[PDB]
Amino acid sequence: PRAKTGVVRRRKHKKILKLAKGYWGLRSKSFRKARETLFAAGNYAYAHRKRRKRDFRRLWIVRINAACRQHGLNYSTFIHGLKKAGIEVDRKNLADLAVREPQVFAELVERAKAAQ
Amino acid sequence: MKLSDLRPNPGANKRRKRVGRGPGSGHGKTATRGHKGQKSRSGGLKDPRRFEGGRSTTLMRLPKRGMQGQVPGEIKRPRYQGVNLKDLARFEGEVTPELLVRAGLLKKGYRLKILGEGEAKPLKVVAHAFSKSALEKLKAAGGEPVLLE
Amino acid sequence: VYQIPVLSPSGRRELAADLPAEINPHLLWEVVRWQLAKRRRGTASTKTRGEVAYSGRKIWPQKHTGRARHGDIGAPIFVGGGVVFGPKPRDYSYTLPKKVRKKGLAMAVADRAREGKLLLVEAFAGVNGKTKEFLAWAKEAGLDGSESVLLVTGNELVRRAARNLPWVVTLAPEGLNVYDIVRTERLVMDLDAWEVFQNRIG
Amino acid sequence: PKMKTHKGAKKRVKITASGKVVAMKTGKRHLNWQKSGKEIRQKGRKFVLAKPEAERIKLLLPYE
RNA sequence: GGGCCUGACUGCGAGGCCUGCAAGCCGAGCAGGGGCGAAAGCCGGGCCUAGUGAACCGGUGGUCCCGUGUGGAAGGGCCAU
RNA sequence: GGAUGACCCCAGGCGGUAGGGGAGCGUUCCCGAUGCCGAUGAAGGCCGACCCGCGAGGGCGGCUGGAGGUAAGGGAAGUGC
RNA sequence: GUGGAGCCUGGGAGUGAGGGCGCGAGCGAUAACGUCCGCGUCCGAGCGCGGGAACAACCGAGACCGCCAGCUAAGGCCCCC
RNA sequence: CUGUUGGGAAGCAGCGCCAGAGAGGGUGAAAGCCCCGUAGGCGAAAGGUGGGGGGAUAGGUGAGGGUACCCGAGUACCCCGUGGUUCGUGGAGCCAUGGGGGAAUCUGGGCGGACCACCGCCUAAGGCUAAGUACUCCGGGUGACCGAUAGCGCACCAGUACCGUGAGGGAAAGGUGAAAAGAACCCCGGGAGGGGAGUGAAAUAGAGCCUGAAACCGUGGGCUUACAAGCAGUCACGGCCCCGAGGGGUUGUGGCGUGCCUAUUGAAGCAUGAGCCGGCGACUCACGGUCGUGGGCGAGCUUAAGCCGUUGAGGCGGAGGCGUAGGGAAACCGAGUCCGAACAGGGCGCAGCGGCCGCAAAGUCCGCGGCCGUGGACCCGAAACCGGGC
RNA sequence: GGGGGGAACCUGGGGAACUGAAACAUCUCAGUACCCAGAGGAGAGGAAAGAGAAAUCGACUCCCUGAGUAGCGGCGAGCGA
Ligand SMILES: [Mg+2]
Ligand SMILES: [Mg+2]
Ligand SMILES: [Mg+2]
Ligand SMILES: [Mg+2]
Ligand SMILES: [Mg+2]
Ligand SMILES: [Mg+2]
Ligand SMILES: [Mg+2]
Ligand SMILES: [Mg+2]
Ligand SMILES: [Mg+2]
Ligand SMILES: [Mg+2]
Ligand SMILES: [Mg+2]
Ligand SMILES: [Mg+2]
Ligand SMILES: [Mg+2]
Ligand SMILES: [Mg+2]
Ligand SMILES: [Mg+2]
Ligand SMILES: [Mg+2]
Ligand SMILES: [Mg+2]
Ligand SMILES: [Mg+2]
Ligand SMILES: [Mg+2]
Ligand SMILES: [Mg+2]
Ligand SMILES: [Mg+2]
Ligand SMILES: [Mg+2]
Ligand SMILES: [Mg+2]
Ligand SMILES: [Mg+2]
Ligand SMILES: [Mg+2]
Ligand SMILES: [Mg+2]
Ligand SMILES: [Mg+2]
Ligand SMILES: [Mg+2]
Ligand SMILES: [Mg+2]
Ligand SMILES: [Mg+2]
Ligand SMILES: [Mg+2]
Ligand SMILES: [Mg+2]
Ligand SMILES: [Mg+2]
Ligand SMILES: [Mg+2]
Ligand SMILES: [Mg+2]
Ligand SMILES: [Mg+2]
Ligand SMILES: [Mg+2]
Ligand SMILES: [Mg+2]
Ligand SMILES: [Mg+2]
Ligand SMILES: [Mg+2]
Ligand SMILES: [Mg+2]
Ligand SMILES: [Mg+2]
Ligand SMILES: [Mg+2]
Ligand SMILES: [Mg+2]
Ligand SMILES: [Mg+2]
Ligand SMILES: [Mg+2]
Ligand SMILES: [Mg+2]
Ligand SMILES: [Mg+2]
Ligand SMILES: [Mg+2]
Ligand SMILES: [Mg+2]
Ligand SMILES: [Mg+2]
Ligand SMILES: [Mg+2]
Ligand SMILES: [Mg+2]
Ligand SMILES: [Mg+2]
Ligand SMILES: [Mg+2]
Ligand SMILES: [Mg+2]
Ligand SMILES: [Mg+2]
Ligand SMILES: [Mg+2]
Ligand SMILES: [Mg+2]
Ligand SMILES: [Mg+2]
Ligand SMILES: [Mg+2]
Ligand SMILES: [Mg+2]
Ligand SMILES: [Mg+2]
Ligand SMILES: [Mg+2]
Ligand SMILES: [Mg+2]
Ligand SMILES: [Mg+2]
Ligand SMILES: [Mg+2]
Ligand SMILES: [Mg+2]
Ligand SMILES: [Mg+2]
Ligand SMILES: [Mg+2]
Ligand SMILES: [Mg+2]
Ligand SMILES: [Mg+2]
Ligand SMILES: [Mg+2]
Ligand SMILES: [Mg+2]
Ligand SMILES: [Mg+2]
Ligand SMILES: [Mg+2]
Ligand SMILES: [Mg+2]
Ligand SMILES: [Mg+2]
Ligand SMILES: [Mg+2]
Ligand SMILES: [Mg+2]
Ligand SMILES: [Mg+2]
Ligand SMILES: [Mg+2]
Ligand SMILES: [Mg+2]
Ligand SMILES: [Mg+2]
Ligand SMILES: [Mg+2]
Ligand SMILES: [Mg+2]
Ligand SMILES: [Mg+2]
Ligand SMILES: [Mg+2]
Ligand SMILES: [Mg+2]
Ligand SMILES: [Mg+2]
Ligand SMILES: [Mg+2]
Ligand SMILES: [Mg+2]
Ligand SMILES: [Mg+2]
Ligand SMILES: [Mg+2]
Ligand SMILES: [Mg+2]
Ligand SMILES: [Mg+2]
Ligand SMILES: [Mg+2]
Ligand SMILES: [Mg+2]
Ligand SMILES: [Mg+2]
Ligand SMILES: [Mg+2]
Ligand SMILES: [Mg+2]
Ligand SMILES: [Mg+2]
Ligand SMILES: [Mg+2]
Ligand SMILES: [Mg+2]
Ligand SMILES: [Mg+2]
Ligand SMILES: [Mg+2]
Ligand SMILES: [Mg+2]
Ligand SMILES: [Mg+2]
Ligand SMILES: [Mg+2]
Ligand SMILES: [Mg+2]
Ligand SMILES: [Mg+2]
Ligand SMILES: [Mg+2]
Ligand SMILES: [Mg+2]
Ligand SMILES: [Mg+2]
Ligand SMILES: [Mg+2]
Ligand SMILES: [Mg+2]
Ligand SMILES: [Mg+2]
Ligand SMILES: [Mg+2]
Ligand SMILES: [Mg+2]
Ligand SMILES: [Mg+2]
Ligand SMILES: [Mg+2]
Ligand SMILES: [Mg+2]
Ligand SMILES: [Mg+2]
Ligand SMILES: [Mg+2]
Ligand SMILES: [Mg+2]
Ligand SMILES: [Mg+2]
Ligand SMILES: [Mg+2]
Ligand SMILES: [Mg+2]
Ligand SMILES: [Mg+2]
Ligand SMILES: [Mg+2]
Ligand SMILES: [Mg+2]
Ligand SMILES: [Mg+2]
Ligand SMILES: [Mg+2]
Ligand SMILES: [Mg+2]
Ligand SMILES: [Mg+2]
Ligand SMILES: [Mg+2]
Ligand SMILES: [Mg+2]
Ligand SMILES: [Mg+2]
Ligand SMILES: [Mg+2]
Ligand SMILES: [Mg+2]
Ligand SMILES: [Mg+2]
Ligand SMILES: [Mg+2]
Ligand SMILES: [Mg+2]
Ligand SMILES: [Mg+2]
Ligand SMILES: [Mg+2]
Ligand SMILES: [Mg+2]
Ligand SMILES: [Mg+2]
Ligand SMILES: [Mg+2]
Ligand SMILES: [Mg+2]
Ligand SMILES: [Mg+2]
Ligand SMILES: [Mg+2]
Ligand SMILES: [Mg+2]
Ligand SMILES: [Mg+2]
Ligand SMILES: [Mg+2]
Ligand SMILES: [Mg+2]
Ligand SMILES: [Mg+2]
Ligand SMILES: [Mg+2]
Ligand SMILES: [Mg+2]
Ligand SMILES: [Mg+2]
Ligand SMILES: [Mg+2]
Ligand SMILES: [Mg+2]
Ligand SMILES: [Mg+2]
Ligand SMILES: [Mg+2]
Ligand SMILES: [Mg+2]
Ligand SMILES: [Mg+2]
Ligand SMILES: [Mg+2]
Ligand SMILES: [Mg+2]
Ligand SMILES: [Mg+2]
Ligand SMILES: [Mg+2]
Ligand SMILES: [Mg+2]
Ligand SMILES: [Mg+2]
Ligand SMILES: [Mg+2]
Ligand SMILES: [Mg+2]
Ligand SMILES: [Mg+2]
Ligand SMILES: [Mg+2]
Ligand SMILES: [Mg+2]
Ligand SMILES: [Mg+2]
Ligand SMILES: [Mg+2]
Ligand SMILES: [Mg+2]
Ligand SMILES: [Mg+2]
Ligand SMILES: [Mg+2]
Ligand SMILES: [Mg+2]
Ligand SMILES: [Mg+2]
Ligand SMILES: [Mg+2]
Ligand SMILES: [Mg+2]
Ligand SMILES: [Mg+2]
Ligand SMILES: [Mg+2]
Ligand SMILES: [Mg+2]
Ligand SMILES: [Mg+2]
Ligand SMILES: [Mg+2]
Ligand SMILES: [Mg+2]
Ligand SMILES: [Mg+2]
Ligand SMILES: [Mg+2]
Ligand SMILES: [Mg+2]
Ligand SMILES: [Mg+2]
Ligand SMILES: [Mg+2]
Ligand SMILES: [Mg+2]
Ligand SMILES: [Mg+2]
Ligand SMILES: [Mg+2]
Ligand SMILES: [Mg+2]
Ligand SMILES: [Mg+2]
Ligand SMILES: [Mg+2]
Ligand SMILES: [Mg+2]
Ligand SMILES: [Mg+2]
Ligand SMILES: [Mg+2]
Ligand SMILES: [Mg+2]
Ligand SMILES: [Mg+2]
Ligand SMILES: [Mg+2]
Ligand SMILES: [Mg+2]
Ligand SMILES: [Mg+2]
Ligand SMILES: [Mg+2]
Ligand SMILES: [Mg+2]
Ligand SMILES: [Mg+2]
Ligand SMILES: [Mg+2]
Ligand SMILES: [Mg+2]
Ligand SMILES: [Mg+2]
Ligand SMILES: [Mg+2]
Ligand SMILES: [Mg+2]
Ligand SMILES: [Mg+2]
Ligand SMILES: [Mg+2]
Ligand SMILES: [Mg+2]
Ligand SMILES: [Mg+2]
Ligand SMILES: [Mg+2]
Ligand SMILES: [Mg+2]
Ligand SMILES: [Mg+2]
Ligand SMILES: [Mg+2]
Ligand SMILES: [Mg+2]
Ligand SMILES: [Mg+2]
Ligand SMILES: [Mg+2]
Ligand SMILES: [Mg+2]
Ligand SMILES: [Mg+2]
Ligand SMILES: [Mg+2]
Ligand SMILES: [Mg+2]
Ligand SMILES: [Mg+2]
Ligand SMILES: [Mg+2]
Ligand SMILES: [Mg+2]
Ligand SMILES: [Mg+2]
Ligand SMILES: [Mg+2]
Ligand SMILES: [Mg+2]
Ligand SMILES: [Mg+2]
Ligand SMILES: [Mg+2]
Ligand SMILES: [Mg+2]
Ligand SMILES: [Mg+2]
Ligand SMILES: [Mg+2]
Ligand SMILES: [Mg+2]
Ligand SMILES: [Mg+2]
Ligand SMILES: [Mg+2]
Ligand SMILES: [Mg+2]
Ligand SMILES: [Mg+2]
Ligand SMILES: [Mg+2]
Ligand SMILES: [Mg+2]
Ligand SMILES: [Mg+2]
Ligand SMILES: [Mg+2]
Ligand SMILES: [Mg+2]
Ligand SMILES: [Mg+2]
Ligand SMILES: [Mg+2]
Ligand SMILES: [Mg+2]
Ligand SMILES: [Mg+2]
Ligand SMILES: [Mg+2]
Ligand SMILES: [Mg+2]
Ligand SMILES: [Mg+2]
Ligand SMILES: [Mg+2]
Ligand SMILES: [Mg+2]
Ligand SMILES: [Mg+2]
Ligand SMILES: [Mg+2]
Ligand SMILES: [Mg+2]
Ligand SMILES: [Mg+2]
Ligand SMILES: [Mg+2]
Ligand SMILES: [Mg+2]
Ligand SMILES: [Mg+2]
Ligand SMILES: [Mg+2]
Ligand SMILES: [Mg+2]
Ligand SMILES: [Mg+2]
Ligand SMILES: [Mg+2]
Ligand SMILES: [Mg+2]
Ligand SMILES: [Mg+2]
Ligand SMILES: [Mg+2]
Ligand SMILES: [Mg+2]
Ligand SMILES: [Mg+2]
Ligand SMILES: [Mg+2]
Ligand SMILES: [Mg+2]
Ligand SMILES: [Mg+2]
Ligand SMILES: [Mg+2]
Ligand SMILES: [Mg+2]
Ligand SMILES: [Mg+2]
Ligand SMILES: [Mg+2]
Ligand SMILES: [Mg+2]
Ligand SMILES: [Mg+2]
Ligand SMILES: [Mg+2]
Ligand SMILES: [Mg+2]
């Protein structure tokens, strides 16, 4: 019996096309360019979710550093003091305190100078 | 038990291998053929049972031996098949070429020769020949060797 | 070794039959596979680039035309062209081992016997070729048509009478085979039918 | 169509009871005058072909 | 350097070297019939490593294995070259 | 561990071209089928931010469409761009 | 020394254009992103990740998936960063 | 038959009925019982056939004994040159015959693989001869055959249009609706076209007609954009818009970021291929082999062609094949055998589990899968060669 | 009475090459493709100057098998009673 393509290929192409909604010109319009665009995007996404973890940590650090230097020390000194104090509050949080709770950040800074 | 229940046992019906159907299958593109060259070509190589790249082959360098025959061909001479005493175990009374054919022991168009593997049994065994040890075992067990001609 | 209801003027007696104790569903499957494959017509065909109607002239020169190279237009790469490795007339049959069929025949009957679904009958009352006649008898023998029946008998008059019923498949005893037994829910035999089947599985 | 028996193989080689392949030692067809007696004698025997080579020859003999 | 000699053996060959194959190489030992030596023993060419050529086709000596109804014959096989 | 591939627990492996192997998805067709779904709407199409699945996919919903479709389990290939 | 170790029999391959680097040589001119061998490595197939401005093979390190958590490696900490 | 939904009943519901007929197709949707059919039956004045039956006709039929008349001529036969056969000059016979020579009539002749003998087989040089066999223009039956890029080249007015001096090449092109009820009449317009009206269950079913995808072109809306540097994405945050501790659309800024395929030592590569989209498009099949695997039987396993049966029913058929013993060039011997003087040495060979029971197994058959051989053998592509024609 | 036509099939008279032999000449492809003549619903063959080892068989044709056997073969590729 014969098994002509029939419905199947239209159906794969739409799947891809639908994922490509939003892309520029032929990239959302032509299955071929869609797919090409999509390979790139799966990789960036993968790569970039890896690096979001870095992107944020670098941010927290810049903030913590700014807050430290209001209290006359730098990030490297502050971190070492915390290490020595045994304080394990992570940077996501150090950074939130630095902005939302300055009295608390100050005490931590204190603990950090003292700890050395 | 019904038509919906009829199933071949596991492994009784394996799927075929399909090549040249996409990357996930791991047999796409080159279709497990590797790249380029004669063996990847449609039509492929020479008889790899024989041919060796142009150098004289393994086979054709070994000496021929013996009588290969001449026109008008095979010389007609009587042919003998041996059946051992042990194969005669199953019979009682008499064995003859014909019975042995039926047992699926002696092939048609061969003469019967009785041979010595096994024990003789006091039977009347009729055949075209006996080996030295067959005759011995047979006489000793009180069986009766009968030559045909 | 199995006890099989037999319908009679005496009434529901019994009969002892040695049918296989064990059923080998794979083997039953093999017999059906064979039966259904050998009935195949094998008539799907297609044309090769050689059997297609066009000429063998190379359509345009090999080089310098700025187009792709082609030979004739019968090639499978052309719409209109031949088909690659399409179907050609084919014989689907093969010789399934006789002992397998034999063993299969037996096991199928055995399977029904083991389910109580096998019924032997002495003769058929008033059925003289009329569907209503068979229908009467059938009801009277516990066949309300809620279950499919493979009616096996050498009596032509009984076969005609039953053949139009949607729930009845009919056969001469020489025709008995495992697909038909397995296809139907209930097996009904003449003694004379049952006799040949015994002779067949011997 | 059925496979054909290769006649150069049938004429040079024999398959033994256990399926080894056996052929005559090569090297005393001629130029024998200066060969030692140990040489001529030893080349007078059959040898058993190396497995991969025998395996190939065996396939050319489909009905022995 | 000399004396006697032909083991520059015939039938084999445990076990190895080498090695993709096929080749190549070394070889104790047993048997037959010998050489030299009083004997122990040595001798299956050459101190060694190059001096060579698979298979096909054919020649010659031997064998007496096959011989197209049969006896021969033709022609082949087998051993040697 | 329990007895068996039910699932739980602990540990370890899991970059990959040629290429070996395994397990699946889907397309046409056959048995299942004198059956079953179907105008209270078949297939097909267009949507979907929902459900299941690692995935190939499979559901469900709305709109279109207007007459076909076809399960569990098996079978066979003109089967996937 | 229990390892995606080893050995044996079998089925299926692909490969038989390599390349850079380090070390040892030859060839070349103590030239070549040169050439030809040896040991090793990497790229090939790790054009996946960090460093090296950028950069297959230099340094760091072998990516099963997810995290807006932690510690490090080479390399870095004046601003771009 | 009735009721019901519905444009329409054959759907659903109620109560029936036929069946040697529940194959199938139609009928406004899905019908055994409405139509056409189906099972089962029936039918030819005329032409054709008539392998069966019957009849006729032609034709057919003895035994010793004697005679030695006849028994297929440029023939046999031999030689030369060739072909045919499995036979390629081979030890080359046989059958055939182009050249030369050239008989006999059964006490004749040919043959059994050079030749000779013996022993056999057969009767050359005249002719005919059903059936069993091949094929498919034609008719019919049937499909795990196609379904309008398929299936024939052609579903259609196709071997046509068209191309070519010619031989020759050779397309595309199917579908309103149940029914034409195929839109009277009015309005704008030269018309085409449209807007009303009307038909229809439906008219983006309106004839440029089922469905109506995609590329492609547009109108309208949301968000966005004129100091910005880009494989066009991605991650993050913020703004706006939408659906209603959430999502969706959009994108300003910031981070990161060298298309796809191919071929390569190595490509974003300034190396190949691709304008985009839809459809067509490449590892198959037979027969053998080899391994693996699911089963059947197991010192055995298995049938082929055919025959009988069936008309989606199977069976019979043992001829044959593989296996049961190997070794040897062979004669030949045989659990051995070959080399050899060898009772030497060596090559190649020989030797289940449990309780008579069961279990397993040699082997072999069938299925399935991998790979191999032969075929065009994964698909596409030469330049060329050859035949016959124009 | 012939003549001319007929899709395949059939006999007879002529008769390639690519290709395979991983080059090529014998060999192969193949007595195939093709041209020609002739028949006919078939055609051919057919009633032993046979076979070939059996003291046998008994026209011819066709299928299975014998058998990829016997053999043939640059004893190659292959061919094949
Ligand atoms: Mg397709
Ligand atoms: Mg299609
Ligand atoms: Mg499609
Ligand atoms: Mg696709
Ligand atoms: Mg779609
Ligand atoms: Mg899809
Ligand atoms: Mg966008
Ligand atoms: Mg766009
Ligand atoms: Mg665009
Ligand atoms: Mg578009
Ligand atoms: Mg994707
Ligand atoms: Mg990631
Ligand atoms: Mg990353
Ligand atoms: Mg990290
Ligand atoms: Mg400071
Ligand atoms: Mg620290
Ligand atoms: Mg810390
Ligand atoms: Mg299959
Ligand atoms: Mg794939
Ligand atoms: Mg694989
Ligand atoms: Mg791979
Ligand atoms: Mg590709
Ligand atoms: Mg390839
Ligand atoms: Mg492969
Ligand atoms: Mg391969
Ligand atoms: Mg390739
Ligand atoms: Mg390669
Ligand atoms: Mg390629
Ligand atoms: Mg290459
Ligand atoms: Mg190549
Ligand atoms: Mg290759
Ligand atoms: Mg190619
Ligand atoms: Mg080709
Ligand atoms: Mg080739
Ligand atoms: Mg050479
Ligand atoms: Mg032979
Ligand atoms: Mg007695
Ligand atoms: Mg079929
Ligand atoms: Mg078919
Ligand atoms: Mg066809
Ligand atoms: Mg076709
Ligand atoms: Mg063609
Ligand atoms: Mg053609
Ligand atoms: Mg054609
Ligand atoms: Mg044509
Ligand atoms: Mg044509
Ligand atoms: Mg042509
Ligand atoms: Mg042409
Ligand atoms: Mg041409
Ligand atoms: Mg060109
Ligand atoms: Mg161009
Ligand atoms: Mg072009
Ligand atoms: Mg082109
Ligand atoms: Mg061209
Ligand atoms: Mg072409
Ligand atoms: Mg062409
Ligand atoms: Mg063509
Ligand atoms: Mg076609
Ligand atoms: Mg066409
Ligand atoms: Mg066509
Ligand atoms: Mg095709
Ligand atoms: Mg093809
Ligand atoms: Mg083709
Ligand atoms: Mg095919
Ligand atoms: Mg057929
Ligand atoms: Mg098959
Ligand atoms: Mg068959
Ligand atoms: Mg019925
Ligand atoms: Mg049924
Ligand atoms: Mg030799
Ligand atoms: Mg030689
Ligand atoms: Mg010699
Ligand atoms: Mg010689
Ligand atoms: Mg020497
Ligand atoms: Mg030498
Ligand atoms: Mg010597
Ligand atoms: Mg055989
Ligand atoms: Mg054997
Ligand atoms: Mg002396
Ligand atoms: Mg040795
Ligand atoms: Mg060696
Ligand atoms: Mg001595
Ligand atoms: Mg001695
Ligand atoms: Mg002495
Ligand atoms: Mg010695
Ligand atoms: Mg010297
Ligand atoms: Mg020397
Ligand atoms: Mg040669
Ligand atoms: Mg040669
Ligand atoms: Mg010779
Ligand atoms: Mg003779
Ligand atoms: Mg003799
Ligand atoms: Mg003779
Ligand atoms: Mg004599
Ligand atoms: Mg004699
Ligand atoms: Mg003499
Ligand atoms: Mg002689
Ligand atoms: Mg001789
Ligand atoms: Mg010799
Ligand atoms: Mg000798
Ligand atoms: Mg894990
Ligand atoms: Mg693992
Ligand atoms: Mg890992
Ligand atoms: Mg992996
Ligand atoms: Mg696996
Ligand atoms: Mg698999
Ligand atoms: Mg599924
Ligand atoms: Mg699909
Ligand atoms: Mg599937
Ligand atoms: Mg079908
Ligand atoms: Mg049905
Ligand atoms: Mg149906
Ligand atoms: Mg319903
Ligand atoms: Mg309706
Ligand atoms: Mg609806
Ligand atoms: Mg469909
Ligand atoms: Mg569907
Ligand atoms: Mg979906
Ligand atoms: Mg729908
Ligand atoms: Mg319908
Ligand atoms: Mg179905
Ligand atoms: Mg199904
Ligand atoms: Mg089934
Ligand atoms: Mg295809
Ligand atoms: Mg292990
Ligand atoms: Mg490993
Ligand atoms: Mg490994
Ligand atoms: Mg292996
Ligand atoms: Mg494989
Ligand atoms: Mg290879
Ligand atoms: Mg390679
Ligand atoms: Mg090479
Ligand atoms: Mg290179
Ligand atoms: Mg190198
Ligand atoms: Mg390397
Ligand atoms: Mg190199
Ligand atoms: Mg190096
Ligand atoms: Mg250094
Ligand atoms: Mg160096
Ligand atoms: Mg050097
Ligand atoms: Mg200088
Ligand atoms: Mg560099
Ligand atoms: Mg270099
Ligand atoms: Mg350098
Ligand atoms: Mg250098
Ligand atoms: Mg290296
Ligand atoms: Mg590569
Ligand atoms: Mg690396
Ligand atoms: Mg690596
Ligand atoms: Mg790297
Ligand atoms: Mg990078
Ligand atoms: Mg990468
Ligand atoms: Mg890097
Ligand atoms: Mg970097
Ligand atoms: Mg960087
Ligand atoms: Mg989380
Ligand atoms: Mg740290
Ligand atoms: Mg450091
Ligand atoms: Mg820096
Ligand atoms: Mg800057
Ligand atoms: Mg109404
Ligand atoms: Mg009604
Ligand atoms: Mg009703
Ligand atoms: Mg019927
Ligand atoms: Mg019907
Ligand atoms: Mg109907
Ligand atoms: Mg309607
Ligand atoms: Mg219905
Ligand atoms: Mg229906
Ligand atoms: Mg109906
Ligand atoms: Mg009738
Ligand atoms: Mg009728
Ligand atoms: Mg008389
Ligand atoms: Mg006379
Ligand atoms: Mg005469
Ligand atoms: Mg005359
Ligand atoms: Mg002549
Ligand atoms: Mg000839
Ligand atoms: Mg010869
Ligand atoms: Mg001859
Ligand atoms: Mg003449
Ligand atoms: Mg006479
Ligand atoms: Mg005479
Ligand atoms: Mg004659
Ligand atoms: Mg003669
Ligand atoms: Mg003669
Ligand atoms: Mg004769
Ligand atoms: Mg004769
Ligand atoms: Mg005639
Ligand atoms: Mg007749
Ligand atoms: Mg006839
Ligand atoms: Mg016919
Ligand atoms: Mg027809
Ligand atoms: Mg279809
Ligand atoms: Mg259809
Ligand atoms: Mg069309
Ligand atoms: Mg068409
Ligand atoms: Mg269409
Ligand atoms: Mg037509
Ligand atoms: Mg057309
Ligand atoms: Mg027309
Ligand atoms: Mg012209
Ligand atoms: Mg014209
Ligand atoms: Mg043309
Ligand atoms: Mg066309
Ligand atoms: Mg219509
Ligand atoms: Mg109509
Ligand atoms: Mg008007
Ligand atoms: Mg007007
Ligand atoms: Mg108008
Ligand atoms: Mg208007
Ligand atoms: Mg109007
Ligand atoms: Mg209305
Ligand atoms: Mg409606
Ligand atoms: Mg619409
Ligand atoms: Mg419509
Ligand atoms: Mg249109
Ligand atoms: Mg319609
Ligand atoms: Mg439309
Ligand atoms: Mg439209
Ligand atoms: Mg559109
Ligand atoms: Mg707009
Ligand atoms: Mg500026
Ligand atoms: Mg601006
Ligand atoms: Mg961005
Ligand atoms: Mg941020
Ligand atoms: Mg949002
Ligand atoms: Mg946003
Ligand atoms: Mg976004
Ligand atoms: Mg940042
Ligand atoms: Mg770029
Ligand atoms: Mg790059
Ligand atoms: Mg791609
Ligand atoms: Mg490309
Ligand atoms: Mg290239
Ligand atoms: Mg290149
Ligand atoms: Mg290059
Ligand atoms: Mg670029
Ligand atoms: Mg560039
Ligand atoms: Mg560019
Ligand atoms: Mg270029
Ligand atoms: Mg490019
Ligand atoms: Mg190129
Ligand atoms: Mg173009
Ligand atoms: Mg486009
Ligand atoms: Mg496409
Ligand atoms: Mg394959
Ligand atoms: Mg196989
Ligand atoms: Mg098997
Ligand atoms: Mg069996
Ligand atoms: Mg068993
Ligand atoms: Mg055989
Ligand atoms: Mg021995
Ligand atoms: Mg031994
Ligand atoms: Mg078995
Ligand atoms: Mg293989
Ligand atoms: Mg072919
Ligand atoms: Mg092919
Ligand atoms: Mg193939
Ligand atoms: Mg071509
Ligand atoms: Mg030309
Ligand atoms: Mg030429
Ligand atoms: Mg020429
Ligand atoms: Mg010409
Ligand atoms: Mg001409
Ligand atoms: Mg005429
Ligand atoms: Mg005529
Ligand atoms: Mg002829
Ligand atoms: Mg003539
Ligand atoms: Mg001729
Ligand atoms: Mg002819
Ligand atoms: Mg000519
Ligand atoms: Mg030629
Ligand atoms: Mg060819
Ligand atoms: Mg060939
Ligand atoms: Mg050639
Ligand atoms: Mg060639
Ligand atoms: Mg040339
Ligand atoms: Mg040639
Ligand atoms: Mg050929
Ligand atoms: Mg020929
Ligand atoms: Mg022809
Ligand atoms: Mg004529
Ligand atoms: Mg006839
Ligand atoms: Mg006739
Ligand atoms: Mg005639
Ligand atoms: Mg006569
Ligand atoms: Mg045989
Ligand atoms: Mg040969
Ligand atoms: Mg020939």
